[PDB]
Amino acid sequence: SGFRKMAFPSGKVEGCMVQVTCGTTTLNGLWLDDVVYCPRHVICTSEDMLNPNYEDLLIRKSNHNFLVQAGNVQLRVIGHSMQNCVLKLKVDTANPKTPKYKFVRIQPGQTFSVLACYNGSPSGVYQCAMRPNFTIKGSFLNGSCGSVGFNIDYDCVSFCYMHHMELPTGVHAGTDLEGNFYGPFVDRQTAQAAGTDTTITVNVLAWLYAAVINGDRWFLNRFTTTLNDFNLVAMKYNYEPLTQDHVDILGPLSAQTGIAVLDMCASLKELLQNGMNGRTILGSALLEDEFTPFDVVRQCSGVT
Amino acid sequence: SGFRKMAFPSGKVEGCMVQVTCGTTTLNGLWLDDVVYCPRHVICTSEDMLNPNYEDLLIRKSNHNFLVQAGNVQLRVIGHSMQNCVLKLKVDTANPKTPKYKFVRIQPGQTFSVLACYNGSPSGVYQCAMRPNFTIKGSFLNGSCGSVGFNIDYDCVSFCYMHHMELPTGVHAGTDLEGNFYGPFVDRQTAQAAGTDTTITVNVLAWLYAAVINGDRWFLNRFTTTLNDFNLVAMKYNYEPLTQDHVDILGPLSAQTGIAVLDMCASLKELLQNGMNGRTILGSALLEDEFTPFDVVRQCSGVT
Ligand SMILES: N#Cc1ccccc1C[C@@H](N)C(=O)N[C@H](Cc1ccc(Cl)cc1Cl)C(=O)N[C@H](CC(=O)NCCc1ccccc1)Cc1ccc(F)cc1
Ligand SMILES: N#Cc1ccccc1C[C@@H](N)C(=O)N[C@H](Cc1ccc(Cl)cc1Cl)C(=O)N[C@H](CC(=O)NCCc1ccccc1)Cc1ccc(F)cc1
Ligand SMILES: [Cl-]
Ligand SMILES: [Cl-]
Repeated sequence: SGFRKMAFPSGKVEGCMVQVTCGTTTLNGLWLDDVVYCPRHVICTSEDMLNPNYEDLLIRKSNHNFLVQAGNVQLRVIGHSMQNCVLKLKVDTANPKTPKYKFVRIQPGQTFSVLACYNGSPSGVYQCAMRPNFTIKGSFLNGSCGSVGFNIDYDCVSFCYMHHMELPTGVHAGTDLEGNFYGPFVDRQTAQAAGTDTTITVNVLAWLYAAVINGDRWFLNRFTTTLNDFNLVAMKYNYEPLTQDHVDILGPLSAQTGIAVLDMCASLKELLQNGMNGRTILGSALLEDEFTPFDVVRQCSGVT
Repeated sequence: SGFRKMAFPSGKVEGCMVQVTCGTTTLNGLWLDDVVYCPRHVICTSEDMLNPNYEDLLIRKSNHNFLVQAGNVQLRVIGHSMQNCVLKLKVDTANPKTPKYKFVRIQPGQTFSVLACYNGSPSGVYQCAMRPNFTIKGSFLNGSCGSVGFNIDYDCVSFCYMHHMELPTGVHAGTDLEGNFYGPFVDRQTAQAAGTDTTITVNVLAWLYAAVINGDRWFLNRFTTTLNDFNLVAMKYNYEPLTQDHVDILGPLSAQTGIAVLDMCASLKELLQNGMNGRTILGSALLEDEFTPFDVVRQCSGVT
């Protein structure tokens, strides 16, 4: 029993982290087979960053303008290209530690593990969700750019996030591994604002089911509600509307606990209206929304 | 910026996890050089577990009674011994992935990363603290026994915990890697109760400093307090007494933020007396006590 913020084991990704240097700029890259993937703003000086023309800046670069280091071993760059906001550096050596992997672009509300890295060296791992406003509430310092987010499924690493920048509010923005930003953001050093965020309703409900699976029942009630009535309340408290697809995704948890989804929605409605009144759920004093239904199934026992 | 429950990268420990089988009993072992470390109750049947005499049970075993599997490769056991509550199995093959490592027995209040494993296969990593009552609030299912907890310092893995059992309350008990339990517990299947737990005061204070470093100041006040006056309040709210050694450990954080330790104690006193009144700190609605001063320094910027 018990319930924790749980990341995937990071070893398969640690073996892919390298350091990329262009001029005085250094950040992290991801070394898969004979290609290194990193944020394209590695080619920018501090002055370039305010308003870069990346096509202009890249045409002025050659292969020998890029330094790639794996451990204390330099990899020779033999080719380079730009794909959206990621720079690809072809190197002369295929990574012998390359895992089975895929590149995946995720939806808001999905979670992933982040391997925070500095100068090509992994320093820690944590769990994140993609917020509905396409930021993540990461933990990142200077030098973290190029750190990646991933899920693991039967020894296949699905990479879904590469870190590019911290916004004025301190949240974080980045791209899929093909260089497309999540959200409306662009890779230049200007003050960009995320849209107003919302709470991930299907995840809160998943986490309430985790609590029941762990024997925590104090918040349940005998009431139920309709989808339309619940969504009125979701709107009032800045929760994402609950869709029928999300009701269906919660099927297995509902069946393991015998609590219909719309029953749990009535408990959540009551929690939103009355607060917790000093009690906790799974050791938390607020409603947690960064566990997906998948996360709950993965971590909890298959029997309540 | 940002602040997350952050574990160490787990790769160096993943390469040491194996599966140990004795009879119908299977759990996880740790393979370092040519020795596999695992809970000694792997030699127990379900009936043996209620009241085992381990010396009696082990003398009835030979080397070929133990099956060790690393991946799909069986390791041949060539010797076995008991050290307190850990079984040591000598194998014919030294682990080529053995990291630089140490065995360390930690104090309550210290944190570590846990690599949760099933059948020798790593499934997730999370952060834990050793509670003052010598349990950990882990996330563990059947088959997790033999999972280890660790810290990493400059590529040296310090192993500090091996998982042995879940108590009736759902918290977890285990040993150092020399097989000595943390706390008063013993490895037999009886209902054992932990002592009443307390909040880790020095860690709460560390986490308040993390919040200030991240620009979160709403809880500060102009007051200060004495060590003796603070400890009166700590007693009232079931907090560990603050020692002068803990005041000293908080030195660097106090100096980076310009807030004297005893000043922060006055803020904590006010937080305990008045609650949060609906506000959050580092995204939490309760006072978090599973970040050490070291954890905060490691994760936060060196400049406020
Ligand atoms: N992670 C990360 C990271 C963090 C710090 C330094 C460096 C890095 C990595 C580094 N790589 C990077 O992200 N640097 C961007 C600048 C940048 C580079 C490159 C690109 Cl392409 C785009 C950008 Cl925006 C960066 O400094 N942002 C700051 C960070 C900041 O002051 N937070 C305060 C939050 C806060 C705290 C308390 C209270 C309220 C708020 C915010 C900002 C300011 C002006 C601006 F115009 C745009 C953004
Ligand atoms: N992790 C782990 C784990 C978890 C489940 C199954 C298996 C394992 C690993 C496995 N290895 C292991 O720990 N099994 C011990 C039994 C055991 C084996 C070997 C030794 Cl040496 C010692 C022990 Cl005690 C185990 O089943 N404990 C149960 C677990 C339980 O019912 N929690 C409910 C909490 C709860 C939930 C909701 C509300 C309130 C409370 C509690 C218990 C019951 C009777 C008793 F007498 C002693 C302990
Ligand atoms: Cl798709
Ligand atoms: Cl010591």
